[PDB]
Amino acid sequence: HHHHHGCPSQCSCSGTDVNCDGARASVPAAIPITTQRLWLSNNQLTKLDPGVFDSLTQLTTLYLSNNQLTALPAGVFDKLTQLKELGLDQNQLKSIPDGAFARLPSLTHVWLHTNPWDCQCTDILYLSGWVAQHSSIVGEGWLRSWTVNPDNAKCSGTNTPVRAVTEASTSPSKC
Repeated sequence: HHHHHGCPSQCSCSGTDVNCDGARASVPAAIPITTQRLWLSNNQLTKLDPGVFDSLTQLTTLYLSNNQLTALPAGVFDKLTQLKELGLDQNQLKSIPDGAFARLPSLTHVWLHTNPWDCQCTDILYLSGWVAQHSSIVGEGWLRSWTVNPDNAKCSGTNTPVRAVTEASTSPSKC
């Protein structure tokens, strides 16, 4: 269509890219269901509505980096089965809900660094096992600077890698 495109206010859209980075506290409504790449980085997010992404089944890239996310809701990524890139770095996450990445078989780039992962608490063990089993996709940087480095998901206060934590060192009382 001549000089006509199909976009959330304060975001910029082109093709199936939706750039909502840096608009500032909640995920905008009416992100098109055909969206393949979604930037939600550099906003004010401290939580997500459960189900917020459930209609965006064609997503291949999702950036949530550099928010202040304190927790993710269980199942929040369950519908994003075509996701290849998932950015969660530079947030305030202490653990990942059990099973959160289980339905994401196509991941090739995952960013988890610069979060205060709480490795003494029982709830770290899903993430510890996941990183240990998917080490070749956990990294840092972008394009020319992309480098895999699974030890950059680090335990707050000791800087030990999250993937080295096993059940016998954790305690429910530290949650």
